Amino acid sequence: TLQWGSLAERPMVDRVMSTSTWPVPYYQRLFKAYPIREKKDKMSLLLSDIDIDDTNWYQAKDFLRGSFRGRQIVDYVENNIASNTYILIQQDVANMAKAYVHDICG
Amino acid sequence: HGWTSMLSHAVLLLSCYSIIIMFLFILGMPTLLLYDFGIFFLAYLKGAGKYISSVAEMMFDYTACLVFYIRILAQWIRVVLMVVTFISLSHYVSDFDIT
Amino acid sequence: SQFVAFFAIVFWLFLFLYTFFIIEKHEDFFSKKREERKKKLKELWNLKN
Amino acid sequence: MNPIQKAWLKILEPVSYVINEKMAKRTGIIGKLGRFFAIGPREYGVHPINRMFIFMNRKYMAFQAVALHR
Amino acid sequence: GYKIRNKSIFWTRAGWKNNWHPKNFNAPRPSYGEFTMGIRCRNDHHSFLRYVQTYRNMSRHCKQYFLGDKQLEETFILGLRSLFLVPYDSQCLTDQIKHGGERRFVDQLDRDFELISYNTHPYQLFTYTVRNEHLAWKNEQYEKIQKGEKTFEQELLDYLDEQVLAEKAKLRDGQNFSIERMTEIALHVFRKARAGKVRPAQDVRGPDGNVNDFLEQRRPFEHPNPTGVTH
Amino acid sequence: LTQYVEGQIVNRNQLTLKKQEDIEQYVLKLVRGYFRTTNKQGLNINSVLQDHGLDEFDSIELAMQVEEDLGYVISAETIPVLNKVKHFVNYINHVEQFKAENGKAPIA
Amino acid sequence: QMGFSSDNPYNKRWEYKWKHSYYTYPRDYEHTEVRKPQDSKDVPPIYFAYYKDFVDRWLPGMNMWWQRRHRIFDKFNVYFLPGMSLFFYQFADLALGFKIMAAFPLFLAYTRIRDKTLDPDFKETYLRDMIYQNPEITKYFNEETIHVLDYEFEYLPGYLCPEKFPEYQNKTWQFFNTDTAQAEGFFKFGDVESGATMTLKFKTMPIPGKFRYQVGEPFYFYDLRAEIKCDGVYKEVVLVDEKESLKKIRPFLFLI
Amino acid sequence: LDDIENELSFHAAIWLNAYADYTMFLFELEEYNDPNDYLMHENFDFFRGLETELEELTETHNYIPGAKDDVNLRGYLATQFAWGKKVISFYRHPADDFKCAKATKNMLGR
Amino acid sequence: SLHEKMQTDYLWVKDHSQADSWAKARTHGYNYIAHTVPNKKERYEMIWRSMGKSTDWELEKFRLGKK
Amino acid sequence: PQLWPNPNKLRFADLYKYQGVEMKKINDSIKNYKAAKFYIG
Amino acid sequence: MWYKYFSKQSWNLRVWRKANLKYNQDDFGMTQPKYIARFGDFRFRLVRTEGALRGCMFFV
Amino acid sequence: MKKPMAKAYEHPYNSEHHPLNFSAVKIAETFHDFIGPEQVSPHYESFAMSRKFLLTFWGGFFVLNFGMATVDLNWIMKSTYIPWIFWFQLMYFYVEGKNSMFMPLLQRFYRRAAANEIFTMEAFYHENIENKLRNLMRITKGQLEYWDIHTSYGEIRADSI
Ligand SMILES: CCCCCCCCCCCCCCCCCC(=O)OC[C@H](COP(=O)([O-])OCC(O)COP(=O)([O-])OC[C@@H](COC(=O)CCCCCCCCCCCCCCCCC)OC(=O)CCCCCCCCCCCCCCCCC)OC(=O)CCCCCCCCCCCCCCCCC
Ligand SMILES: CCCCCCCCCCCCCCCCCC(=O)OC[C@H](COP(=O)([O-])OCC(O)COP(=O)([O-])OC[C@@H](COC(=O)CCCCCCCCCCCCCCCCC)OC(=O)CCCCCCCCCCCCCCCCC)OC(=O)CCCCCCCCCCCCCCCCC
Ligand SMILES: CCCCCCCCCCCCCCCCCC(=O)OC[C@H](COP(=O)([O-])OCC(O)COP(=O)([O-])OC[C@@H](COC(=O)CCCCCCCCCCCCCCCCC)OC(=O)CCCCCCCCCCCCCCCCC)OC(=O)CCCCCCCCCCCCCCCCC
Ligand SMILES: CCCCCCCCCCCCCCCCCC(=O)OC[C@H](COP(=O)([O-])OCC(O)COP(=O)([O-])OC[C@@H](COC(=O)CCCCCCCCCCCCCCCCC)OC(=O)CCCCCCCCCCCCCCCCC)OC(=O)CCCCCCCCCCCCCCCCC
Ligand SMILES: CCCCCCCCCCCCCCCCCC(=O)OC[C@H](COP(=O)([O-])OCC[N+](C)(C)C)OC(=O)CCCCCCCCCCCCCCCCC
Ligand SMILES: CCCCCCCCCCCCCCCCCC(=O)OC[C@H](COP(=O)([O-])OCC[N+](C)(C)C)OC(=O)CCCCCCCCCCCCCCCCC
Ligand SMILES: COC1=C(OC)C(=O)C(C/C=C(\C)CC/C=C(\C)CC/C=C(\C)CC/C=C(\C)CC/C=C(\C)CC/C=C(/C)CC/C=C(\C)CCC=C(C)C)=C(C)C1=O
Ligand SMILES: Nc1ncnc2c1ncn2[C@@H]1O[C@H](COP(=O)(O)OP(=O)(O)OP(=O)(O)O)[C@@H](O)[C@H]1O
Ligand SMILES: [Mg+2]
Repeated sequence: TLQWGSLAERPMVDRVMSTSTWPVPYYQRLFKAYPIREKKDKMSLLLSDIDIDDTNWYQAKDFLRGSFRGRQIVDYVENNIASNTYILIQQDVANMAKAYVHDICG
Repeated sequence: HGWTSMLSHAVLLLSCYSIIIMFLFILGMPTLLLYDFGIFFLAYLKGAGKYISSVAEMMFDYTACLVFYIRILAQWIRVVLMVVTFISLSHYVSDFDIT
Repeated sequence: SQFVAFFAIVFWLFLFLYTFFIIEKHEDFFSKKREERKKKLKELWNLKN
Repeated sequence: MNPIQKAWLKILEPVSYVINEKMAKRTGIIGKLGRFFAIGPREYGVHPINRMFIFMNRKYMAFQAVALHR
Repeated sequence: GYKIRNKSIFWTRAGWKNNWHPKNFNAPRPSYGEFTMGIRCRNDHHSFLRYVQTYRNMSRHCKQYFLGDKQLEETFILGLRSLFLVPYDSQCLTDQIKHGGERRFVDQLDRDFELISYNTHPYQLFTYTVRNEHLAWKNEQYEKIQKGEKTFEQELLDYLDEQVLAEKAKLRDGQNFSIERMTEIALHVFRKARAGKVRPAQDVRGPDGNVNDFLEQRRPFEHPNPTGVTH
Repeated sequence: LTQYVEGQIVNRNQLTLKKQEDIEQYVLKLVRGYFRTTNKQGLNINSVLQDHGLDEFDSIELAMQVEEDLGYVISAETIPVLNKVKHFVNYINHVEQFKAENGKAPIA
Repeated sequence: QMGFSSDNPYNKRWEYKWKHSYYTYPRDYEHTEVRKPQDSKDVPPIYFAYYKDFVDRWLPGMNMWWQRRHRIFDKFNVYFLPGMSLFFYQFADLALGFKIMAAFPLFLAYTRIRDKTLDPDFKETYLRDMIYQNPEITKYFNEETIHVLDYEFEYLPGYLCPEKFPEYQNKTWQFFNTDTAQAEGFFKFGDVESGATMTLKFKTMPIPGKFRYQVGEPFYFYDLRAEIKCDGVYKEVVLVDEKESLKKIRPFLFLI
Repeated sequence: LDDIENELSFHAAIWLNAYADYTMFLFELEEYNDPNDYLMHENFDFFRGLETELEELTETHNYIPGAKDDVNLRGYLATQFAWGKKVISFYRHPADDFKCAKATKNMLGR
Repeated sequence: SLHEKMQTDYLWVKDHSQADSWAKARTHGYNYIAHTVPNKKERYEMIWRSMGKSTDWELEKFRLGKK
Repeated sequence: PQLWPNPNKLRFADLYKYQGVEMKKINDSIKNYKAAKFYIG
Repeated sequence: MWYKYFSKQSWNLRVWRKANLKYNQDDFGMTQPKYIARFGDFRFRLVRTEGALRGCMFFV
Repeated sequence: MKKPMAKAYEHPYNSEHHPLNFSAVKIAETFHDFIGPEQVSPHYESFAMSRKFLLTFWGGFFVLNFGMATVDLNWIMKSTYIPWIFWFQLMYFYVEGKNSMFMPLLQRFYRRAAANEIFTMEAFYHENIENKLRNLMRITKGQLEYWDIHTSYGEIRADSI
């Protein structure tokens, strides 16, 4: 509707309660109060839908090097893997199947 | 200009200065443009000469530079038309009948 | 009408008659880098990004 | 809280003891009067004139950075 | 969710999604040698080498304030490349830009390096702040490990390892422990831990529709006068 | 001549190769040390840097590290042509030969 | 020799050509290695931007004029133009026309000095297009593998040998010019693929082309020679020979 | 066999790191609701880094909105019914000027 | 297919025979707008939805047309 | 956590040595006042 | 390899001292008539162009 | 655990209360410190409607106060007649007349309609970003299927023998 009442009672029609409590405090909150500009422990929400890139393997090495097994994985990959990129993408099972036929002969 | 009514004894002080500012810097736009052209600035305006007499071309080059500035200065007659038309309306309204 | 005719002549038409932009270029390395860069990211596009 | 508020505290340290410890809890009217003039952290003690300067100084400075950087 | 309904949203007078060569009246036109007397142009073929030198300047002048932090230098390199790889990967046809896209980006990066040479660029001040907050947390963990104490991160890792054993010891019908199930185990522990901390209210509304601020105190009035300091 | 290394000031040393075998071993160690280099053991004298995950900007970082270790002043015109391990080896030879005859460093 | 040169260590032959979009100059010159935070001076002193524009734009611009001051010491610039400016300066208070005629020869003198003191810039893209057509050069050199080890190009002082070039023995031309407008230099090249090096020595002169008054090419290579040196092979390639090129075309003899 | 054992191990760690990125974002997003109900400076704190990039646009005087955005979607929404419908060109700085001028045999440089 | 089937069907999208004679609201609502009502934003949605139906959500036709 | 200062349950000595976010701003302004001694002088 | 990315379509002009050297001054302009005398020839011989001559005669 | 660096570089001319660089975010923070927090009313009714009679008294008190103080009020009413007629007849079309006469001039409406649509896009931010992640998570899950196959090869090779 376009006829909500008098001008004095205009701020009255805004509140909508989720409970059955009476009387109802009329004031409708506009924003959330932010008294102290505190640095949030939460991670940034910009890191939302970024595709795979260099930061993924760079951080993988940093977290893998925190383990003994991960240190062996990183060293063997960066030295003994003929790839022109660290952004490994599996689009076929050629390297997998040929590694099994060369292994199961025993 | 309403927010400057109490900033001075003249309500249109900023407008009276701005029309002069607008005139001076617009008048300087063609002057700086010819400076950017260089010594060849006349060839940018009129093009290639036609007669071998440098004195003859000088008169055609003087008119080419004259027209260069007339294209700008003559447009201020449009501003006079707006002020004259704006004043005529103010004169009719301010003298309209009320008894 | 005089307002539009003022700025459409003092600036727009005046500078259209005495200034211009060239169409010839002196360097074209962005075009050939984008082609090589696209082949570098061929596998990622194949995954539908 | 600012150094001027802390300077008032050292001067009013004995007055705060009389009001908050003795008057603010005795009884009746003396209790209400002592709890009304209690001494402590200023409720709604922000100075808007200080804050008006900080805001206008920052906004005018961002304009100075643009107008002077030519 | 919500999608733009206007089908002509990306239409410009120059074409669909054209932000490289917008249509204007003074369009570029060719010049003919035999008919041109003189010309005033600022275009040149120097943007390629200026692009190379600018990368070396920005990299080397930023590494002055890294204090030899090798991980920070390698991280900064990945960030610096993302700034220079903009024209090579953008949807915008940077090769069809109005008056030379190469010159435009080189002049744009020179304005960045000028700030970098003075150590006043916001990317630099952001890097020092982020790195200081990171090293302060790494030093906290190092002091707890030297003291034989267990870090908060190891307590969750150890707590999450025993949760998988308990779930895979009761799930004997199926034996496919997917990454989806592994995730919701950790998230159930993360929510409980985040709710345990005394954090400032991040969400606008709590369990009720009311806001979680200090201002959200309505009637009934049940608080007395504020009390003073104790001696 | 001193630089920070992990928060500690360390005196930096300069190298003088002046021999073909020392140049090849230095360049290989240089490229292998770069954190973006893939297949570090498959790297040989005839290895293209593009085949090891390196682009035009990684060649600048590699050349920047040559100026650190050898003390060269490499101009921006030379960097975009260094795209192979062989190119770094031949360039280092050309700089040392130029200084041995002309008595000065190449133009920067 | 490059006339415009600051204390900046990199890109010496491009210093006058590169037009940076800087508002003011960088705090420090381009670093040649990674430095310490205390190696440089935080918050440069007051009036630093004005000082940098003097020592990086004004001062090297004056060293360009001083380095090539021998090219502006002719009787026209030294005696005629100042003498003409002094004749009309005595009547500068009579009317405005004398002020103009007393200042014009000064502005004319500045333009000749400004044009003659600049570094000699040839059309280098013509040169590389010329050498990349030769099969004996492209056998060892390619654009994607070539690098510059040294570059030198400077005007030749005074009048040349008055048997190889009788043109410059003209009293009318000598009144306006004290030099030849010819230049000579070399190009030290190296190829990272083949390991070959060559010295590209060249001599240039202004020639008339296709028209009556305008110069055709201010820097025409009438002698272009290359001494290619490889692992064990020394070759000498003659792209343009002066004994044959000077029989077809003659210099231009700039006036004003 | 050890070649693909370590290759697939590193390949999995790359996409496990990507999985944790999307998982952790959806986790932090649970506390963020109704961007219209947050103040200006608090919304920037949730999206840390936007204030830094905003300072970069200001200090370099790139005060043309959406000039450095590849898809200036806000620029298209603002010009849905504009005369001479156009968006700013990519990385357009308000100070650059590529205007030229030539003199031909004809007038007006034609 | 059923969605496009009904969009093309003349019986589904067809004015009545007397529609030409009826009084027609010749505005979408952007001439006089309610500025201070609590449903102000919902009014703007209906204006935008009315303008989209007129141009089949190709608002370039509205930009070129007469207002 | 539970020892955080309360404006109601506060000691006199704790209020005098509070040093909150208001003082942290002032201490930053004081650093600017001191560093400007030679310029103003 | 900067020459690899140089565009030869900029060779349409030969700019030197703010003047295109490939200008047909023998067919257009004040320098077109070949019946000029000793003084007119010596005047064009100095300037080498009409644009520089006309610009100076403007102030003279 | 290796000992990390003690600290990074600390800029001597950048602080939180006096940031070196400028943006609207810092200005927005100082602005809300000035106007203070949102003055939330805890009451059941708004202040104006509860004190209409009282505010009407003080409303008319200041009208009378100005009226009793201004002895030349008739000179001000007459002095205001000309500008009141002039400015209203001059700006009528641009404010109101355009809504039913020659031109609509919908420039300001276009700015409301675009902002009203952005209000909805921000309200549905969580939905739109979650759908974009569903496609990226699908790609990530597809790449993680190769590791699940490899971890069964040891069992396959053992059971096949
Ligand atoms: C009441 C106020 C009224 C006025 C209002 C405006 C006020 C004035 C302000 C305007 C701006 C003035 C400032 C100019 C700065 C110039 C700086 C400079 O010198 O740089 C050089 C620069 C030239 O360099 P370039 O163009 O970049 O390139 C040159 C090539 O590289 C060169 O290529 P090249 O080598 O092939 O060329 C050869 C040579 C060819 O030259 C020749 O033609 C030769 C001439 C003949 C010489 C004599 C030969 C003698 C022969 C003797 C023979 C002896 C031998 C005999 C035999 C031998 C005996 C043994 O050309 C030159 O080198 C000469 C070019 C420079 C000439 C000087 C031009 C400026 C003169 C101004 C004089 C008055 C200034 C007063 C200002 C006072 C301060 C306020 O000069 C200019 O750019 C001039 C631009 C002028 C544009 C502005 C015009 C504005 C229009 C004004 C009139 C408006 C009227 C309407 C007004 C309406 C109301 C507003
Ligand atoms: C009902 C209406 C009643 C009206 C009357 C009262 C109106 C209220 C006035 C309030 C505003 C003015 C405040 C005046 C002082 C009041 C006390 C006060 O500041 O508030 C408590 C204040 C607490 O601040 P807050 O507002 O509660 O909250 C702070 C926020 O959290 C954030 O912390 P924050 O630090 O960022 O906040 C700073 C805060 C407070 O910052 C301050 O410290 C106030 C500084 C004000 C100027 C003091 C320097 C005066 C230099 C005198 C030179 C000597 C003269 C005699 C020479 C001897 C030879 C005869 O805000 C202001 O800056 C306010 C300044 C307002 C603008 C003043 C300049 C206007 C320029 C336009 C020209 C106008 C012409 C008339 C100007 C007349 C000037 C005399 O306490 C302190 O700040 C303690 C300061 C501790 C360090 C002090 C070390 C000395 C520093 C002196 C300055 C040295 C600069 C270099 C020398 C320059 C001259 C050579
Ligand atoms: C009077 C009061 C004076 C008070 C003082 C005033 C101030 C004087 C001092 C300052 C002087 C001004 C300074 C100017 C120099 C500044 C630099 C400059 O601008 O360049 C020079 C400037 C360049 O001129 P230009 O236009 O570039 O030359 C054209 C072409 O470029 C040239 O093309 P071209 O070189 O290829 O060939 C040119 C010519 C070929 O020319 C030649 O080849 C001839 C060369 C002859 C050389 C002879 C050498 C002799 C050497 C000395 C003798 C040998 C040694 C003897 C030793 C004896 C020892 C004792 O070819 C032709 O066929 C010419 C066309 C036909 C002639 C047109 C004449 C029009 C006259 C109209 C009036 C006629 C009335 C007749 C009545 C007569 C009785 C009163 O020269 C001039 O400014 C000339 C003055 C132009 C004034 C035009 C307006 C006035 C028109 C005439 C007045 C009409 C009379 C009105 C009153 C009637 C009742 C009396
Ligand atoms: C020695 C003896 C003398 C000394 C005695 C000392 C005692 C003095 C008595 C002073 C009383 C102070 C305590 C109350 C202060 C505020 C009064 C008030 O109405 O606040 C409630 C009202 C709403 O409170 P709420 O019920 O909680 O609703 C909250 C929602 O936000 C509501 O928003 P919503 O949109 O959702 O709902 C409707 C809203 C609708 O209202 C609004 O949202 C805005 C209304 C327009 C605001 C004023 C625009 C003025 C533009 C500036 C041009 C004039 C400036 C004056 C100074 C210029 C230089 C002389 O407000 C209402 O609920 C109904 C309207 C109630 C009347 C309020 C407007 C009356 C005019 C007040 C302006 C007075 C100055 C100009 C008067 C002529 C010059 C003397 O708040 C306001 O209107 C704020 C306006 C600014 C307040 C300060 C203005 C100065 C003091 C006002 C005194 C009013 C009576 C005397 C003047 C009347 C002349 C006709
Ligand atoms: C009669 C008494 C003297 C009368 C007054 C004379 C004042 C002269 C000084 C003020 C005017 C200087 C010129 C200002 C305008 C040009 C700005 C500029 O410098 O740009 C340089 C420009 C810089 O080049 P640029 O500006 O084109 O850009 C360079 C290109 N990039 C950007 C790529 C690097 O160079 C020149 O123009 C050539 C040098 C100009 C020389 C200027 C005059 C010097 C006078 C020296 C006198 C020495 C003897 C007396 C002193 C003795 C010791 C105390
Ligand atoms: C409010 C207080 C502050 C006021 C500040 C001023 C606010 C101005 C708001 C922006 C309006 C600017 C209008 C620019 C023109 C927009 C229309 C257009 O692009 O034309 C496209 C037009 C229209 O094409 P169209 O396709 O976009 O629209 C078609 C129209 N319908 C839909 C009706 C069919 O096409 C043209 O190419 C014509 C070009 C004519 C140029 C007219 C403008 C010339 C003047 C501009 C330069 C002025 C510079 C002054 C600087 C002074 C410095 C001293
Ligand atoms: C330099 O660059 C610039 C800026 O920075 C970027 C700007 O912000 C700005 C904008 C300017 C502003 C935002 C400031 C605006 C301030 C204005 C208009 C006037 C301020 C007026 C007041 C705050 C009113 C104060 C009232 C009075 C002074 C009258 C009563 C007298 C008082 C209170 C003082 C008594 C007099 C004395 C001589 C004693 C002084 C007392 C002290 C020093 C006590 C202080 C005590 C301590 C412990 C510090 C500009 C123009 C600028 O150019
Ligand atoms: N074809 C052209 N079209 C438009 N403007 C041009 C053209 N050629 C040059 N200009 C302008 O004239 C200037 C001088 O041209 P010039 O050929 O001398 O540059 P250059 O760098 O020395 O070329 P090169 O590398 O071949 O020696 C150029 O910087 C340019 O601004
Ligand atoms: Mg050149």
